[PDB]
Amino acid sequence: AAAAVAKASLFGDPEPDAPNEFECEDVEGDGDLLDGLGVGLGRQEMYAAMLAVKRLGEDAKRGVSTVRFFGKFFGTQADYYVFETTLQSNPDMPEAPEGTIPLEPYGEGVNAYIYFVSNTLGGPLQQLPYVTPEQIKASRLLRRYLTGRLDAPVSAFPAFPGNEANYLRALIARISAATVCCPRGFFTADDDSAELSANDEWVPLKGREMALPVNWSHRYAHLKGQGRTVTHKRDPPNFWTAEEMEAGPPPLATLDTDAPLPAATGDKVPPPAWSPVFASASVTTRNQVAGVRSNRWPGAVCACAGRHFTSMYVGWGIKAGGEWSPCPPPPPVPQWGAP
Amino acid sequence: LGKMEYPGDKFEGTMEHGVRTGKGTYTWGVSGAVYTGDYVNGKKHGKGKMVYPDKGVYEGDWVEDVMQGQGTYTYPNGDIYQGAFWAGKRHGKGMYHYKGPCCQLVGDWADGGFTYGRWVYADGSMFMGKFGGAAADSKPTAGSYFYSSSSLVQEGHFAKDGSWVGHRDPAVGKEF
Amino acid sequence: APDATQTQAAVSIFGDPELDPPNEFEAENMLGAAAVLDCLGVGLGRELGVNIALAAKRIGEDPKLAVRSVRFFGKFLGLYSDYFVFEVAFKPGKGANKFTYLVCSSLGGPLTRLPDVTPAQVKASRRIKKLLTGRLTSHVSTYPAFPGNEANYLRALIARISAATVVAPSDLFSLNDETGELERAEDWEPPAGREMAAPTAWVHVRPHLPDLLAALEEDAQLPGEQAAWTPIYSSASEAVKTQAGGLRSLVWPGAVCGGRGSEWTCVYVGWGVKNAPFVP
Amino acid sequence: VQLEPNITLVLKHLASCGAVVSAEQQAALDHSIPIKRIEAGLRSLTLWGRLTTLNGKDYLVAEGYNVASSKEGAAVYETKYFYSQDGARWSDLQPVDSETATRCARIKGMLSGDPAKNYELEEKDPPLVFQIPELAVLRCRVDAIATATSVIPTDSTILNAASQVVPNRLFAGAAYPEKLESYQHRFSLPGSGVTLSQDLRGTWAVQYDAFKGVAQVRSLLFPGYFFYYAANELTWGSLYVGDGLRNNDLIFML
Amino acid sequence: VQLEPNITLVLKHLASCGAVVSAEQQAALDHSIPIKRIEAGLRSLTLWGRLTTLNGKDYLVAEGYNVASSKEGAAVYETKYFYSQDGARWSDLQPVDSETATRCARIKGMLSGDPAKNYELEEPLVFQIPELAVLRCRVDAIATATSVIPTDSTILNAASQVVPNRLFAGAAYPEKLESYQHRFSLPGSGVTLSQDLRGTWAVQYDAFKGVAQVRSLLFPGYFFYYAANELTWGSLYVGDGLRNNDLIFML
Repeated sequence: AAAAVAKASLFGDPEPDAPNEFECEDVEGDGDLLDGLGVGLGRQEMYAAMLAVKRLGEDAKRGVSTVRFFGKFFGTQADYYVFETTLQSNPDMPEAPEGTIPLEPYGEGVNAYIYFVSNTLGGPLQQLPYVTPEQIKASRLLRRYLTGRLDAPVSAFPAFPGNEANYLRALIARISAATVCCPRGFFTADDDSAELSANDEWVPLKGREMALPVNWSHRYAHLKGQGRTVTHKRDPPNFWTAEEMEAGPPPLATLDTDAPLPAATGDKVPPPAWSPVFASASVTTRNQVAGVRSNRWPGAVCACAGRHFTSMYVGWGIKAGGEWSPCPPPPPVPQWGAP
Repeated sequence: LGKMEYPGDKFEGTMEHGVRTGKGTYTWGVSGAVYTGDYVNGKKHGKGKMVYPDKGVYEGDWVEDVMQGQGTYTYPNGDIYQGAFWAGKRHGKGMYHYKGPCCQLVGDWADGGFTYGRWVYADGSMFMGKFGGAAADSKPTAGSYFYSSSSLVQEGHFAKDGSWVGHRDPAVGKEF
Repeated sequence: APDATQTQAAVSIFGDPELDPPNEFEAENMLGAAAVLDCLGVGLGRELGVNIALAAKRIGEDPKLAVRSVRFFGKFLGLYSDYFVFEVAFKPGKGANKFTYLVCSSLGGPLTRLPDVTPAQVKASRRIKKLLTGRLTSHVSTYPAFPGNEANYLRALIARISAATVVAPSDLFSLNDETGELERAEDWEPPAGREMAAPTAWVHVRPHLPDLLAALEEDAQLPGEQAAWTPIYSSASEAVKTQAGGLRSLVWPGAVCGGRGSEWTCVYVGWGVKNAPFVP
Repeated sequence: VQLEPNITLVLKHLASCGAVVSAEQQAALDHSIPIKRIEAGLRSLTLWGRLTTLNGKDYLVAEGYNVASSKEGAAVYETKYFYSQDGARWSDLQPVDSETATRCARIKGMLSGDPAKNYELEEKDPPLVFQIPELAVLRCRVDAIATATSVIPTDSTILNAASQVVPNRLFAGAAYPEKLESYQHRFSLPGSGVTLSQDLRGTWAVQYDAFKGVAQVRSLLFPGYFFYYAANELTWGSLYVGDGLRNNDLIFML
Repeated sequence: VQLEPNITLVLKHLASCGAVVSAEQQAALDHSIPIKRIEAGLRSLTLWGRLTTLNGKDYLVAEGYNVASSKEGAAVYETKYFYSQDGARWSDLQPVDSETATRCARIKGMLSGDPAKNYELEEPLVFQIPELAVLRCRVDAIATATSVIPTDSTILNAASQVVPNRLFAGAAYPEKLESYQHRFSLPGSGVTLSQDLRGTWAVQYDAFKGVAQVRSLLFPGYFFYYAANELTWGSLYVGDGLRNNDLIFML
């Protein structure tokens, strides 16, 4: 009864401070493109989402410098509306203990963005905690329905190191490093650093040819098997393991070069990682918006019309493809002999 | 009480007519292993504690210089086995308790591998049935799951891929 | 048993036709036009915007009706049927008869080419104040005689509404001193959304039947110092970063213009009547 | 048979007539109308319409009622109106006295859009001046339109044993939706037989799409009042978009 | 009380569930559903759902029926199914044989989007199954699984035909699974969605607006809404069409 009043208080002006300065996106234009394709949350939901981005960005206590609406996770009892942000002042991250692989701090790699979440649009936003690589790997072993409560337990076996807030945060890390992508040629990657730079000599591609996965490129760093966007090779005194020597895809790698899904029964051709999605039935329709659609993470979509491109996730959080099996127990330790 | 040193191993215990008969604390000075326990005819027999070079600690029964009978082994990763031994391996009825995942395996063992019984998790969810044994890595083969959060049981088996194949729908049940 | 022929036509504008190369015509972004008008809350909506874009594609790609450019004029509400009006250019032909107006009682149905307009029936239609009957062959006015039927009166109303309320944002079209035509500017950066709702932002692009590219600021005001164009806004709060803006016509109620970002549009949706007192 | 007219279906079926509402205003109405319906304790509350203003801040008007009873041979609905200029928060829109109704009916032209604006108007001093607030003129125009049109389908409401006008849940449908005799005023009694065909001839227009089953009724006397009746789904609804003025030149237009 | 589910309202209320159809083919549905309803001679014809493909030309599936009668203790609806890839033309979605349905059910993965593709199975000897057979088998597997209406929405008249309840007052507790039943459960039988497997349905009831959303969990993508103030319900499937067989690990 109070959440409806908050979501209506998103609209208009508050009746009788100073607002915060931030940089959002054209969330109404994002809703226009995704309504053009047929994916996303619908056009009235994206307007309330734009006003929730407005409320999160104007709050002076939060101190946000940039907001992007990540998307929506479906849970059993409540949903999750997820907003990705950068803050004006990063929180303190505790140092990881000895023996474990270290953490990517705030503003670097998998913790480059602070994720806020609510259960309704305009409701109370709770900052999700930072993510660790052990949570990413333990989330890779899991396949769970979310419940909508940020304090529910996840699983006993496999041992996940947190509650549902940490599991949602690991899902956001995995989906963000794999499905948020930019049109090809819109950015250029530095050959020294890892940061991007928007080039000025880019031409938009006309209409339906932005439904080709050769025309998109991952704008975020690839999330390795270790649980880090940049693998951590420990200091040696034929030594390093396979997880440390994983030099993955190059920056701004296209969606044509993603690994296909494992082959399902009935067809020996592996399904592609990305499918086209079209706005119009006819090829000859003027001013078409087009985009690609993720098959590994179903619910993740991308869209482009001119210089205006979106990427958005609306899903259950489930990785698909049939490459999940229930986890076996750890092998019981052999004795001292061990032939 | 003939404390005999070796060119170096250090025995400290009683000897009856040259050989070890009684309690004695033999120490391997090459590998670091020690044994404090009983002796028959210069060999390990009866009971005694054995610590190994990989810091595994055995406390239990001995028949002729090999782990037999009932015992308690403690592994270098903190895993604890309690139950029947044969031929120096896990064989019979036993309980293997992990340290990390805190789950445990209770039931029939065969040649160091778990071949039948229950595998209960931390929260009370279990898989009961026939496991892979020593040929596999004690992987589950055929039986039924109970998950306690959903309170659902399902009978099925595992395919060669490793994926669960249930013979029917899940159903509301108890913890077997 | 009801016939389906209107609905067969309206579904025939969708998809590919079941089977000649179609010609290359010039149209505005009509889906963006429907988006701008739905942000401002004027026009015909989004669904009919899709229908209008598809029907204008059917008009434009017709190889037998070789068309230089298609534009949607608007909708004339009538007593018995309505009029969807499309203006075309075809690759006598100067002045108010520069564009040809094709009307249809429903989108996708059979199109009727309106006759060319003469200034005599323009002056004759400026006296009368009638409601359209939705049939192009009907007697118009008895005691003041009108020279044509309702097709001619509809063409005269279209000519007057065109000369009054068909605009474009300022510093977008320049008049060529040689050819006498409107040359679009390539480096036209549009203003903000709320800055579109001023009459200084828009200029005419039609002959007066004010000059050619005269702004909407310099119009004949209504009595009481009332400006002839009122603002319309996409948002009630001025803190929404990206929004739209435009103008309503007070002289011709139903004639709107608008702009969001770099997408601008104009339409007339009305009854054809002018907001002016009728003297007999 | 519907219970209450649905705003999304009204906007969908009447967007062909130009009777459209802004994207923000539609999104805001979807949240604001149930809040004000619960808050004001009204059984019904729908968007009555929108009135165009000079500054652009249009007046969204909603109406609602609890009881609808037969009094003096007419179906009186005790309607409370509400206004907003953003579609988010709804104010009261208080009623207007009878002399002030006669005075505000002489204010022509489109409203200004400032609720704290007073139109000065002079009389003969039986000179006298009177400042009439713009909310009063707004309530006057909404009352004149609502007593003029208020279109429901004929026999869509029934008169119960408690002498109240309740919706006929067994409503079969309009037999001929292309006719004016299938539609009546809301303030006409069930079983009286005062349809829209018994108005002044030439104040209404009906366009019926016989295939899809959707009829649209348009008021000629108040250009801007629209009504739809979809016969396959048995769903009707009405809306007023435009300034609140009356077409006083209707005998010259036909 | 609605007579038939309204496509604008199901796409309005289930839009936040991700069950959205494209802007062009929604208008194409608005023109083409009445055409196929009239030429097929169906009393009701609604959009059943949308099944996603690999080439992006998704199958819009529609469902229609004339009669709805009590056969053998079940509300059997004699439903016909149609498909489309553009929203404008509707082809028949023919029924599949009993032995062919098992072969179709063993075919996993997303559909390809070509109505002429044959999938092959090996059980040695190979079998070729058309993609429309896989589509019809996935559609009626979902339809026998879910088919959600509110309880007491229908009555059984004197001729033993399942007709809608005109005097349906509404679900008293819309937040409960007791308010909702399958379409094939007889009226007055007392079989609701609470008598399914526990945990296969998720209900979210917005207590203020009176809009409840029942989501299937065996078939993720089946969405149902019930608006209590409007007395308006409707459902739609959006997804690849595959059953969640890992359900005991999901919950």
